[PDB]
Amino acid sequence: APVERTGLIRGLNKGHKTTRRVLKERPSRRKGAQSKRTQFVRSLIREVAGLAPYERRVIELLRNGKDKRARKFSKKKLGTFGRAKRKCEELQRIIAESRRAH
Amino acid sequence: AIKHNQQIPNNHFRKHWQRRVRCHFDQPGKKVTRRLARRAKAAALAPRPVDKLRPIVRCPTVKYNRRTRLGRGFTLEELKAAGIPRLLAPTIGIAVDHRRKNLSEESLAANVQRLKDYKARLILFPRKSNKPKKADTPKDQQTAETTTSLRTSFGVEQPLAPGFTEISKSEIPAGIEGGAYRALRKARSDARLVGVREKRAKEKAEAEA
Amino acid sequence: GALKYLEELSKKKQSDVVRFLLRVRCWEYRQLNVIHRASRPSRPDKARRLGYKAKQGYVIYRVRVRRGGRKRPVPKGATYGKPTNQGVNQLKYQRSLRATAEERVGRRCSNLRVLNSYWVNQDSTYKYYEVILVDPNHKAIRRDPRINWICNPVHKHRECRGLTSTGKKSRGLNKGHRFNKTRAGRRKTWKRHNTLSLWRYR
Amino acid sequence: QEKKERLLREATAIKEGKKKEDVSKKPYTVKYGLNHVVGLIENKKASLVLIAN
RNA sequence: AAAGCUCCUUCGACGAGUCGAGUAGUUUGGGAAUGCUGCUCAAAAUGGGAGGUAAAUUUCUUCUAAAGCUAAAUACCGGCC
RNA sequence: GUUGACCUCGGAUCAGGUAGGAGGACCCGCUGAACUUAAGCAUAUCAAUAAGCGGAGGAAAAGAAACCAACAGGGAUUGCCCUAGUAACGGCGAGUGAAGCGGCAACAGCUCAAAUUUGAAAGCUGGCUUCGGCCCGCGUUGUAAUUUGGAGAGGAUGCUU
Ligand SMILES: [Mg+2]
Ligand SMILES: [Mg+2]
Ligand SMILES: [Mg+2]
Ligand SMILES: [Mg+2]
Ligand SMILES: [Mg+2]
Ligand SMILES: [Mg+2]
Ligand SMILES: [Mg+2]
Ligand SMILES: [Mg+2]
Ligand SMILES: [Mg+2]
Ligand SMILES: [Mg+2]
Ligand SMILES: [Mg+2]
Ligand SMILES: [Mg+2]
Ligand SMILES: [Mg+2]
Ligand SMILES: [Mg+2]
Ligand SMILES: [Mg+2]
Ligand SMILES: [Mg+2]
Ligand SMILES: [Mg+2]
Ligand SMILES: [Mg+2]
Ligand SMILES: [Mg+2]
Ligand SMILES: [Mg+2]
Ligand SMILES: [Mg+2]
Ligand SMILES: [Mg+2]
Ligand SMILES: [Mg+2]
Ligand SMILES: [Mg+2]
Ligand SMILES: [Mg+2]
Ligand SMILES: [Mg+2]
Ligand SMILES: [Mg+2]
Ligand SMILES: [Mg+2]
Ligand SMILES: [Mg+2]
Ligand SMILES: [Mg+2]
Ligand SMILES: [Mg+2]
Repeated sequence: APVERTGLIRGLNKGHKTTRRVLKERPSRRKGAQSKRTQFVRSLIREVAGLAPYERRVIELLRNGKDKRARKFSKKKLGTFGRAKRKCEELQRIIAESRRAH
Repeated sequence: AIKHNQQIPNNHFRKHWQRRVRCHFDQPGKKVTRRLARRAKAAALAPRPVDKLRPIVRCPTVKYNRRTRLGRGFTLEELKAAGIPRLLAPTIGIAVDHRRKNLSEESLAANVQRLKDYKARLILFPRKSNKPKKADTPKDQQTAETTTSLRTSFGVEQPLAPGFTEISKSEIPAGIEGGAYRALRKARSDARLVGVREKRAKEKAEAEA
Repeated sequence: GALKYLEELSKKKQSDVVRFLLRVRCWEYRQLNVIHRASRPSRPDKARRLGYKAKQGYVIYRVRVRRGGRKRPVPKGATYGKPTNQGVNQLKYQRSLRATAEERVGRRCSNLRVLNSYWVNQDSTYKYYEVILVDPNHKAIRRDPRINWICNPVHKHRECRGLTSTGKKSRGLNKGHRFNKTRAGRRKTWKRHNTLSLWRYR
Repeated sequence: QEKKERLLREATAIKEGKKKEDVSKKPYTVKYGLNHVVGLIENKKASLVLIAN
């Protein structure tokens, strides 16, 4: 029972009165969840393969440098603002782990 | 070249329309073919009904929202409530749809009853005559009058709600305090100003702090 | 197993390990013929994902194409037409380079059937592909029901009829409001919208 | 060829009245196969790995 | 030997020079760009696509792409009747 | 050194097989005009059509959702009636122009990649055979069983098939 409908149309919460129910979650909706089997593989390959040239330019510019430039440059490569934000956040993690470890 | 008071014409007849004209002189000939195919199919399925069972479904748009009709198949939750295995359903004339869900409880309850009484009316012949099994018909009531359409015998009983109802006086309810017409105007303007009102209230809390 | 890691490694085509390995292979190629047999697939994980199996009757071929854009073939530059369609230089072909690679292989091996193809390498003037073929007359193929559907006489030369994976992309074979004019066949629907139907009792 | 003798040996016992795994013992062999080996080391069951060059 | 149903703490692998973006030509009723193709750049894990006006911030609905198969209702007098 | 394997590349009138041509009314793709209309004419229109080229069948193609929707929610594909000469496009000129819902015809659903059989490649082409099987080869850079999101795996539990 998420929300109760008012019972008259043309309103903030319009609808027809009915008894809504909660239903079991379908397996098709588990697409994006992380798995411990795929996190293990993706971590090992990153160690073997290394980084890419465009990441190496951002990661250097992200530390001791501008932050607006790190997002203007990231958007121009990846192509969209949403992906640029996530990539900058992810690269910020690796530098935090690197220097602060030892 | 218009000459008099005319309606401006728009006749899409500038391509080579004559190459694609589909006259229908085989309307009665085709009908005979279908009737020969139906009775041939009914002969192959000797004791079985021709059609398959369908559930009750409501139309999806605000217009046509009132009426109901037949659907494609029963949801996996409807079959479970009536105690029918998933794999056995398609093989005894029941149609199953695996991509439909039961958001409400009115639709779920209506279909379960519509499917439960069908199970009581079913006669199930054994796979081998000499060795019957527990779920088979015990051969005593195998002889009875049967139906074959299953679309007229199991169609929608009534698609629309009753036209009117008659109730005694002094049972008539009282309307909304403001009135019916003004209740709509207030509800309309409340949704228009939901954003303006919300930020003004919120910024006041931060302004005083 | 190991095939999962190969999927992850092949995703990073800009890393130093992969980039070196692509540069050396592309030189090994381009010294052989344009079309030639391959002993075994060079991308075992990618081929496996598309239906390849390691049993008799399955073969792999590879081919390269010129990697450009179509130039209208006319005597000199004259077209003898209205100005709206007298351009010669910036026109484009309506089928992918992947499709042309599959089609030339089909003429070379006229007794086999094409299953799929995938990208292997590319250059400044070439793009390389590997094509999976199946023998429809082998006994080991007709015995297995997961693949013997291809032996039917309706799957003949489906390379140039537009029935492989890349053929379905070049056509608008998808559902939705976006693929309206080509959902069931572009030319079929144009006939439907342009026919004039008359019944007996008008 | 060795597998044939063991399989025939099992048939005589199962007809005689002795069930399987009563005439044979647990085998100890070297493992092989890329996918098979990769799984073994992920579970820390392997003790030594040899790789071709 | 093999198969079906009812319950659960926990697990639950899912397709890459692809999706997407910029630019060029063609095409569509598709209009700050509907589909297709060439070149340059090139992804992610509750992620990703779509929600018919370009953009940022915050919510919501709905499906699961980049591998494959399959009868009937439909077209046609060219071939044999 | 001798000798025996492995990988890649070849010879043969080697053993056994397979493709071309015709037809092309209907069907799946590529390529691609101008006459004509606008009372001239260049974007537009004729037209995503004629000619040219490649590939199939008795039907072909399509198809079990990265869909439609905004509802009290519909539920693979194809065709007919309606939506509709409508939303929209257009020297906004001449002209062009779909889709969802709704009634009916016909109805049917499925297997692969990504998991170690690991207490036993359990799988297959070919040759010989008295018909019971044997021999070489393919294959561990993965052939059967098991799983396909509707789930499923691993555990519980008593009946049934
Ligand atoms: Mg081989
Ligand atoms: Mg070219
Ligand atoms: Mg010309
Ligand atoms: Mg033009
Ligand atoms: Mg013109
Ligand atoms: Mg598809
Ligand atoms: Mg009239
Ligand atoms: Mg997928
Ligand atoms: Mg693309
Ligand atoms: Mg063109
Ligand atoms: Mg465009
Ligand atoms: Mg098909
Ligand atoms: Mg010979
Ligand atoms: Mg020969
Ligand atoms: Mg021919
Ligand atoms: Mg004319
Ligand atoms: Mg004129
Ligand atoms: Mg004139
Ligand atoms: Mg003139
Ligand atoms: Mg045009
Ligand atoms: Mg023609
Ligand atoms: Mg037919
Ligand atoms: Mg077909
Ligand atoms: Mg599915
Ligand atoms: Mg829905
Ligand atoms: Mg439908
Ligand atoms: Mg236009
Ligand atoms: Mg037109
Ligand atoms: Mg309909
Ligand atoms: Mg044999
Ligand atoms: Mg099972």
